[PDB]
Order: sequence, then structure tokens, then C-alpha cells
Amino acid sequence: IHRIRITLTSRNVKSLEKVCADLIRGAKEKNLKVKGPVRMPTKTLRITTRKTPCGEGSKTWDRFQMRIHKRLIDLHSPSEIVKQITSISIEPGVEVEVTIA
Amino acid sequence: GVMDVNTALQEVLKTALIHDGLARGIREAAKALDKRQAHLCVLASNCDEPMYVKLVEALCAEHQINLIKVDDNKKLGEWVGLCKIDREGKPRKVVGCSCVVVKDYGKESQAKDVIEEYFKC
Amino acid sequence: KKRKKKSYTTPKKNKHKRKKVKLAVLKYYKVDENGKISRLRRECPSDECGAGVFMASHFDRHYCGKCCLTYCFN
Amino acid sequence: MLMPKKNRIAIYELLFKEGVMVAKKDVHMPKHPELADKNVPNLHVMKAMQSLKSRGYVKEQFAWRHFYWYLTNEGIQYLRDYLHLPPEIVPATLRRS
Amino acid sequence: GHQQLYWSHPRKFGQGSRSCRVCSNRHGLIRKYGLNMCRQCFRQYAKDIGFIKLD
Repeated sequence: IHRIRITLTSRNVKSLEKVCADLIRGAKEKNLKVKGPVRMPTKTLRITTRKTPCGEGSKTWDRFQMRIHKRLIDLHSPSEIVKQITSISIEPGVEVEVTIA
Repeated sequence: GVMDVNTALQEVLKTALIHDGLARGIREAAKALDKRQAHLCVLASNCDEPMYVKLVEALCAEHQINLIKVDDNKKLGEWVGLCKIDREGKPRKVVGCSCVVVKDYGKESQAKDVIEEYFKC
Repeated sequence: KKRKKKSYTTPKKNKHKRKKVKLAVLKYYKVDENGKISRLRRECPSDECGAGVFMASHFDRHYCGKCCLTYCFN
Repeated sequence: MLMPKKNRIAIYELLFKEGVMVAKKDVHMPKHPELADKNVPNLHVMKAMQSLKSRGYVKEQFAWRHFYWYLTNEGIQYLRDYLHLPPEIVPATLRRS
Repeated sequence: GHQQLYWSHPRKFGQGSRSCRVCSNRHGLIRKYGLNMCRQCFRQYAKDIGFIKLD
């Protein structure tokens, strides 16, 4: 079997891109094929709430946005190198799900 | 202090009252009085009301059970620990009650043996 | 808003009265010239009922109430 | 509402063997899955704890709808000497090093 | 009364089945995305949870 999908996600795009470059460079340094970083659409969680803690005042709202950036990367490689690369002490703020399909 | 059947009945009744079920009301006490699983409780000697003691003695002798009598049951009732608020209020409980199963088979002592020997002879 | 306004209603009405008693003796079947119990009455072969509880007769409603079920033969 | 003694004795024993109790309890409902097996109404436990605080033997902290207790030597000694539960049971607040 | 009259019909779903997970307040709750706070507690903690004012 040579079908492995790794899901990368984070709120911060800097860490996401750095860890994606880490994974791609780790895959390509050793003789191995790897797909490009599929870039899934960003999810914009929107919540609007009145600023005031009471009923008085002009109706001014707060629009809190929360951006979730997620990527999927394919891998045709033995599971050993995948497990070694996954345990590379990734940067904080990034959630990773390595799936062996 | 001095070893006696009274000084052991005090401890036995205290254990059977405080621990393993408590019935300061009518239920779980009369609900255990009609189930005939009470063996030793705080009684009085030279009873001036012999009906209940005669009935309980007959019922116990039916299944070879006996009882130990100690006079002045008011002191016994005050000595079962229920002397609330130092001495203010003075709750009225002159007689004790024994719950189901005096002692388990996992814990051993020499207190149940003398009770059994007194029941038999 | 305004308060409950439930203090001045229900005139010439009294609460339901429940008798104050000291002992539960006559509640059970006690007609044996001594108040004792006989072995002729059957015991229910089920686990949901307490062993201590025994059948009793009341000229009204029933000796029950938590489950609100009449236990009489009827 | 029911006021037993041995249920509270079991709650005290679990508190001593743990330090904190883990059983969500609701005053409105008699049983909750965490509350079960320790069937004492929340109100009983927190009223007893408020009486305890008015007396004073134990430490506590509060955060986001949750209590976090700390049983020190005073509470261990008090539960030891009142309920005559012998020290054959070792407290769980001093495990390891 | 304690367990005899109540609990004889489905009523586990009303507004009283919810409260702010920070202050146990039942008014102005936020159910969206499941963080389950009131308006003001969420406004207080938005920076920490991850909601930042950009719009």
C-alpha cells in the first residue's frame, strides 16, 4: 500500500507554511516522490455580538472572525519514513492528522 | 470498665445502632421488628411491663435465642452516644435496636461467640 | 414588575389535615388477640418489594402512595 | 429530602481516598450518570462543605463552573480521628514524590 | 413531590437546559460553534480562544 494522506491545519498561516515546507523537504530530501501541497479553502468562522453588556447605547457590533487554514498532502512511501517525519517536533499551533489509507 | 455482659452489650448495641443501618423512626426499626432479626438490644431488668418481654422471650425461645437484662436502662440509653449538644435537649431514647447480621464472616472477634453460647445455654 | 399577589385569596378555606400519630401499630393486620402475625398470608415472589412490608387493610384508598397503586385483592 | 448517614460516610471515604470527588450532581434530578453509585444530592455535599468552611479544615479553588479541592494534613487527620477510620487506608494526596 | 409529580413528561429541552459555561448565566448564550458562552464572557475571552477582530 502506498496511499497516505496527511492533513495539516492551523489558524496561523506562517506556521502552516513552515510545517508544510518541512514535510515537503523531508519527503524530497530522501529519494521519494511526493505530491504538491493541496491547498483547501480557508474556513472563516464569523460571530457577531453587541459590544455593550447591557441595553443602552448605539447598536454597535463586534464581528469576530476566525480563519482555519487546512492542507492535504499525498504520500506514496513506506510507513516507517512517514512515522519518522511525523515525529519531528512540529511547530506549535498546528494540528496534524496522519492517515494511512 | 469491669468485664461484664453489660459492658459488652453496650459496645454491641452501639455498633448495631450507629453502623450498618439506622432507624430512629418507625420504619427500618419496626420493619425489622416484625422480621424477627433482632437479637440483643438495650433492655431492662425487673421489668414492670412484662407483656412485651414475655412475648419476645417466647418468640426467641422458639428459635433458641436468649436475652441479657441489665437494670436502670436510662443510663444505658444515655450511654449509646446520642447525648446531643453536650447535654442540652437530652433526646429520649432509653432502648436500643439491633440491625440485621451482627457480625460478618470476614471479621473475627470473641464477642459473638459468648452471645451464641448464651443463646444456646 | 409587581410581586406575586398571592396572600389575600382563598377566604374561609383551610389546609388538608393529616393526623399526627406516634406509632405505626394499628396500620398493619393486628386482629389476633395479641397483635401478632400468622403465616397463612402469602408473600409476593418478587424482588421489587421490601420484605418488611406486609399486606394491610384500610377502609379507604389504600396502604400505599409512593407508586399510587392499590394492592388490595378487589 | 432523604438524609442518610452511610451514603455520606462512603462519600467521605472516597474524598479521603481521592482528595476531590468526581461526580456531577444536579439538585433537580435524583440521578446523573456520574452522580449515581454516590446517591447524595448536590445540595447535601455543598451545604456540608459550607459548614466545613465555616469551621475550616480544607483548601479549595474555583474556576469556570468547577470546584478543585485540596485535602491537606488537617483534613486527613480530621477524617482519620472522627469517623474512626484507621490509617490502614493511605491518602492519595501524597502519592509518588 | 420530590420524585412523584415532576418528571412525567419531556421537558429536558427548554432554555433552562442551558447556561453560560463560565458564569452559569442563562441569558444571551452563544450556541454557534459550540463554545457555549454568553455575549460578554465571549467578548472577554475571544482573544484567548482564537477569535480576532479583523472585519
